[PDB]
Amino acid sequence: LSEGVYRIMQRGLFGKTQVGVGIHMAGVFHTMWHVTRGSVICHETGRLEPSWADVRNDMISYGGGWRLGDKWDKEEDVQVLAIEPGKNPKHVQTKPGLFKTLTGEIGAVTLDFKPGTSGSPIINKKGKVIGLYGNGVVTKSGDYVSAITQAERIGEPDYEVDE
Amino acid sequence: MGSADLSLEKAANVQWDEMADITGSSPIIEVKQDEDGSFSIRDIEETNMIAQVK
Repeated sequence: LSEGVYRIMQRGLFGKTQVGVGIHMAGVFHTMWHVTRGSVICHETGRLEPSWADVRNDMISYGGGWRLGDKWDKEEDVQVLAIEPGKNPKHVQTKPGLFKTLTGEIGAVTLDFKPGTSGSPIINKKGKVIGLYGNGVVTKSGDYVSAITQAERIGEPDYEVDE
Repeated sequence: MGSADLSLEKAANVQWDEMADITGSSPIIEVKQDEDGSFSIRDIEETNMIAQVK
């Protein structure tokens, strides 16, 4: 109900385990698709129902559309508010790379946090979320890289005069 | 009704920590492509190199 970063826990035989991370901002809970896979999330106040998802980009919103509009500007340092399971929140800053793919260029974060951090917010200097950590790629026994997962501007040139 | 899947636990708020470490800040360029149902992803790092003799 309150704006902030939330751990997404799943009750099991041995209690609740953090399967991912989500951000509630402007009244909508934003997280990754592969984390919750559409399952409703309940809290003291009540149960959250999904509203929008993008399985190709691994994103899902609860209680409304994607309100995180701030995207990453190229050649700007970002911070990942990694919520590792059990451990306290940890802030790490990095200079993102690029994901050269058809349909656009996505920021490439080289930080390799522990599993379960999928959905950790990626924050710009202005203190606003510009992406989500979790969906990325691993090398042959090498350093995991996560894409700055953001909803809008997934295929736009980001240099035109129209909007 | 009756169901139960996943709960929430707040951990932090969106704030920029200026004292965060900047280690591991590789601006790698990753070319992802697919040809025949598989996906081929190469990562090109561009590390800086100063000349040195032996």
